[PDB]
Amino acid sequence: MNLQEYQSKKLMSDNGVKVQRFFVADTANEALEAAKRLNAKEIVLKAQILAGGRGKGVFSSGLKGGVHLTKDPEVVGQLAKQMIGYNLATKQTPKEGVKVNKVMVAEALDISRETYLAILMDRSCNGPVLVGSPQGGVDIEEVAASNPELIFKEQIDIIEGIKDSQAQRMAENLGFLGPLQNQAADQIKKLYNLFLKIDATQVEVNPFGETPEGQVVCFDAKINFDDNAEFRQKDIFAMDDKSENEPIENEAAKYDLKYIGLDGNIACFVNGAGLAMATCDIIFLNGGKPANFLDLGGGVKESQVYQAFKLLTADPKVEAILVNIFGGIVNCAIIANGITKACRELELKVPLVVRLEGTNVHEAQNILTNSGLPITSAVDLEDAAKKAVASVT
Amino acid sequence: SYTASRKHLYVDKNTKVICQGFTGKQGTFHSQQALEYGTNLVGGTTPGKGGKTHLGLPVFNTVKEAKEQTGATASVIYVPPPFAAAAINEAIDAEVPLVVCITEGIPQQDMVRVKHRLLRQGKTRLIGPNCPGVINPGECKIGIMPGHIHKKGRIGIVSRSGTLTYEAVHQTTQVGLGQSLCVGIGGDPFNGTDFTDCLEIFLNDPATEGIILIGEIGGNAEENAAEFLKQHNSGPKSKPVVSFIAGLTAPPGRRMGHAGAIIAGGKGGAKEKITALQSAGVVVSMSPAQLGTTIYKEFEKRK
Ligand SMILES: CC(C)(COP(=O)(O)OP(=O)(O)OC[C@H]1O[C@@H](n2cnc3c(N)ncnc32)[C@H](O)[C@@H]1OP(=O)(O)O)[C@@H](O)C(=O)NCCC(=O)NCCS
Repeated sequence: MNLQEYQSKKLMSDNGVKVQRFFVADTANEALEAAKRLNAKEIVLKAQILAGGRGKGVFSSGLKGGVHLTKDPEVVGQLAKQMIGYNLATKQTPKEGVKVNKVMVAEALDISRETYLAILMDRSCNGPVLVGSPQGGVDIEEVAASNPELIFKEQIDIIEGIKDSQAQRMAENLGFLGPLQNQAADQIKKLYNLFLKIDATQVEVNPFGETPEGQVVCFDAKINFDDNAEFRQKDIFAMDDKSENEPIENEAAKYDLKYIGLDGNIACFVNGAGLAMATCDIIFLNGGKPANFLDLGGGVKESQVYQAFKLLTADPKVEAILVNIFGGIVNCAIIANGITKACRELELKVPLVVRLEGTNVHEAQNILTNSGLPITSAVDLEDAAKKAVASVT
Repeated sequence: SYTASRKHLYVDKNTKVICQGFTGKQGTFHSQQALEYGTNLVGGTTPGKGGKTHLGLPVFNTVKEAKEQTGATASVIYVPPPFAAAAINEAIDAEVPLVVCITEGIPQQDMVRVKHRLLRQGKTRLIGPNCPGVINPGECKIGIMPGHIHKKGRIGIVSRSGTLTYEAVHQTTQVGLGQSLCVGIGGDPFNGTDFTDCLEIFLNDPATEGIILIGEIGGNAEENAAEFLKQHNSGPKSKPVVSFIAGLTAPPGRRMGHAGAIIAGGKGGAKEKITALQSAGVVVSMSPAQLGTTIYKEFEKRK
């Protein structure tokens, strides 16, 4: 799941969480009118792309900076005209950049205090946990390194729900004072309820702070979603932005195949997540670089094999393919048949190293043998990895 | 205490099993395979389908009725993700000794709620979800694993990975060691059984003379396992433990297939798990293809 800045903040504001008032514009004129409607003393214009570093990015129009500040609505429209339709290149994008179709026109807010606040499921404590620090605007992982005494945790009981004492105590530990502490405690409760409602794995607000005018605001936030809960989060998952994803990963998502593109030249699809991780491991240990991670699940069907091959063609770095299949009550001869079928029909001539363990192996070896295709049948996983590495440069 | 239900992990020829999601596609197929293997499958449940027979076995509307009419001691769940957590809860409510949930795709929040109930009782032991199951070779098979690569023997196997299990099983069969008990705990971040739960059983089991522990990135179950081994597998009759941890080359911030297999915030790395286990006296196999030969070296070194 990937949400734009305006998508996540809309999701937060709809659930009582305080964020900057904002509009989203498709055109320069929409941005102009949105700027007027805000009635804000200062406006911030933000290009909407998923990658970071927008502030120091450059547009293909020549405009420097994807984040601009102004008190003039007309300037907002002018700058938006130099953003929308163009590509935004940052230090976290390809040099070509990413096409900007929408901009955010938000009320610019000053920040007096910056804190860190995160809500996630604690695998060890079996339930939601509040993670906070008075040191905000910083990668929290570094704070844990230098100053572990500044990381505060609150274990939440999922049935009991978040307690007022818990929300208040965290707000105090974050450094909020007086009415700002009460306002922060309330927002924490709203953030917790949002966390549960949208089936998030984590809701991370950074910075979680306050304006000089004395209001607690979630200035920036990141939301990670539980993929298992898509069936009951249809509206949210429909907002998914795949424009900054690896194209092969996107096509794999269509066929429900777990693909993660890598840096190597040895492609491999494997039934099972652990076995696939182990395959990448043992390929590396024998001096090779895996081109990808590809899990088909324990129940490996023939069509999944075909789609996998279809995916691996889109990767030009692929010089060899390691096929390792153990398990799933679809016999090996059927798998082997689907392998030969995909090889001829997809016009593939990279060498295959295939290890099949199950039933009808001898028949599978036969189907592989008389296929007249560059297919090597390995006996074990180490043998397969070595023969795959030997197949490439 | 929930730790009291650990003994229910050890299925045998006296284990009687019902199937929740009995009339479903996968529920039917693996029930047929269970009957082939010799597993005492005695019936199953499907809400609204009670009063019928399926595969020559009675179908019930509820777990409680299924348990009372069959005397079942174990339940296996092939219920779709939107309703699987409720199926687990019904099984816990009926106080079924052992519950094996196969279902992949249960919302993590659902399982957090399930675990809340699970940890506050001691009658029901849960394996899974997103797990292959458990097998006592030649005696009882509950789950997905192929039972013909198995061989009744001396090595206890516990794994967060189903397909890596099949590697460890096949290798231990090849070198003639065989398996005493094999447990797949699944690849979900919130489950009913971890490594230490099985290690407890393995250590107390006379039939178990060696242990293969298969882990991967994400969570701290491997680290907890290492701590448990330092305290409980330290003489005078300590059993050899061989391990393999997948994901040495896994990238950070990505869910590597399994929902629980992810490196986030610098935690969950494979190298730290390897280090922790080695410090606990575990022989960590660098290669997944050498689990059998490695545990063989340790086993014969037991003079
Ligand atoms: C659980 C799973 C196997 C079910 O898939 P399925 O068999 O194709 O699903 P079906 O719809 O055909 O059958 C499910 C049945 O459960 C029934 N069911 C629903 N809720 C139920 C409940 N609370 N109790 C019992 N049965 C229930 C349904 O009615 C259905 O039966 P019906 O068609 O006769 O009415 C699937 O979702 C899954 O998780 N597969 C992957 C498993 C996996 O990867 N495991 C990892 C092992 S390493």
